[PDB]
Amino acid sequence: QCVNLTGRAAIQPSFTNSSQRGVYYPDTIFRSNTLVLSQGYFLPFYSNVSWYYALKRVDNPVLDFKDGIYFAATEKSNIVRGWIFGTTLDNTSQSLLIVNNATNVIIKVCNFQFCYDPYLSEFAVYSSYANCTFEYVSKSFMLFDTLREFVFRNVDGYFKIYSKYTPVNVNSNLPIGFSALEPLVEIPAGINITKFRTLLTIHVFSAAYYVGYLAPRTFMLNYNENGTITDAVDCA
Amino acid sequence: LVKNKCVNFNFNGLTGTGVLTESSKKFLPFQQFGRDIADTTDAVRD
Amino acid sequence: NSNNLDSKVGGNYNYLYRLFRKSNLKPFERDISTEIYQAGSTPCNGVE
Ligand SMILES: *[C@@H]1O[C@H](CO)[C@@H](O[C@@H]2O[C@H](CO)[C@@H](O)[C@H](O)[C@H]2NC(C)=O)[C@H](O)[C@H]1NC(C)=O
Ligand SMILES: *[C@@H]1O[C@H](CO)[C@@H](O[C@@H]2O[C@H](CO)[C@@H](O)[C@H](O)[C@H]2NC(C)=O)[C@H](O)[C@H]1NC(C)=O
Ligand SMILES: *[C@@H]1O[C@H](CO)[C@@H](O)[C@H](O)[C@H]1NC(C)=O
Ligand SMILES: *[C@@H]1O[C@H](CO)[C@@H](O)[C@H](O)[C@H]1NC(C)=O
Ligand SMILES: *[C@@H]1O[C@H](CO)[C@@H](O)[C@H](O)[C@H]1NC(C)=O
Ligand SMILES: *[C@@H]1O[C@H](CO)[C@@H](O)[C@H](O)[C@H]1NC(C)=O
Ligand SMILES: *[C@@H]1O[C@H](CO)[C@@H](O)[C@H](O)[C@H]1NC(C)=O
Ligand SMILES: *[C@@H]1O[C@H](CO)[C@@H](O)[C@H](O)[C@H]1NC(C)=O
Repeated sequence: QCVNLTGRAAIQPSFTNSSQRGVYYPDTIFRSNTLVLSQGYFLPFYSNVSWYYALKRVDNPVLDFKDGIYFAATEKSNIVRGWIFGTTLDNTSQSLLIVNNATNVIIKVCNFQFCYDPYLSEFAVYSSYANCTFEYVSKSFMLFDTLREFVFRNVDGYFKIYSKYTPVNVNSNLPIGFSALEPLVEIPAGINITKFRTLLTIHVFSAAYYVGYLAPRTFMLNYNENGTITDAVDCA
Repeated sequence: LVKNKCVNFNFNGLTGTGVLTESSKKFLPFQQFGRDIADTTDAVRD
Repeated sequence: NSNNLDSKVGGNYNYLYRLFRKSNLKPFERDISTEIYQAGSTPCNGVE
């Protein structure tokens, strides 16, 4: 069943920047004491990022998955639960659903008839679904404040997710610093993805989520004795 | 595993000639091979 | 070749393929929709 949350405030994004955030491992090879130059799709340094709040105001708007998304979430109560990716977001096309319950994550690639306003509570997201090509069950991605960072990339029929989790202080703002995300999953989906919405639990407990867009750039990356990335330079 | 001699090792489909000694390097769960400055393999999980 | 298993005397019509699409597929991508392709102007609205 679907219901429309009447009584919210209009969605208005604030703005900040992603100072030296969102750098992921590009290879599965152990290098130490080396500096390498790499090409690819990266989140530009000091780039404009959008800010959304979930405090009687719920922000679940349709955004454009252009080339890859950097999604950061500051949360103490685990309000954010999952995402949906697709194009039409109707039953005329195939969509990807990633939802985290208390224990595990559930990934599904089917034809869903999403409701006009998706939110968890029950599971008031889709009226019905059919033709499920792919099903997955793993361990929860989301097992005072805690910063969770993800990178969603859609390449060559594979949905790739890189993640990192760090406990930060009560200053909900996106901390200024350096982060090095680590590979997490590769889902063989084989679909066309141009839009996505976020799934927010409503009881509303405070949470915040920031969105950034990947662009094609060259990066200089550094490796230490122990084999982990510790610094990077944006050449442009 | 004939050790400390000039042999052909063929570890997991990777072939070559060399000598094997223990190492203290620690690998992340998604890594098995390691390459040095000259890009040749030096560390192999056994 | 599988002309022994996939051929029936009356004919086998259970295998299908896509003939019309707006644009080329990308590598390892799948398309199982069944909308109505519109050759020209004057939209279809499912009339076929
Ligand atoms: C997607 O699912 C629908 C419904 O599950 C499938 O339609 C059914 O297909 C079977 C086998 O051809 C028929 O016996 C049923 O009568 C169909 N039902 C309806 C309501 O049409 C459809 O074939 C599936 N598509 C794909 C590509 O698997
Ligand atoms: C992925 O989906 C988008 C949107 O459905 C497709 O873009 C459309 O492409 C056709 C073909 O030229 C255009 O006529 C439409 O105007 C495009 N839509 C938009 C919103 O711009 C895109 O082609 C799909 N990708 C693939 C590989 O098929
Ligand atoms: C929510 O509102 C839309 C129109 O904005 C309407 O089409 C839809 O049916 C509503 N959802 C309900 C009544 O569950
Ligand atoms: C990025 O934001 C910080 C505040 O968080 C600001 O001090 C800094 O000047 C900004 N950088 C740019 C390039 O705008
Ligand atoms: C980010 O983009 C918005 C909208 O284009 C703009 O108002 C804002 O000033 C931008 N932020 C920076 C730091 O330029
Ligand atoms: C698919 O969506 C249409 C509305 O666009 C609806 O009428 C139809 O019943 C849906 N089909 C299924 C199987 O839910
Ligand atoms: C959560 O998801 C898992 C899927 O592994 C399922 O077994 C379980 O029943 C779900 N609910 C709870 C409360 O764990
Ligand atoms: C590598 O890890 C060890 C602990 O296992 C630590 O003592 C050492 O400082 C680390 N290397 C660097 C460069 O920090």
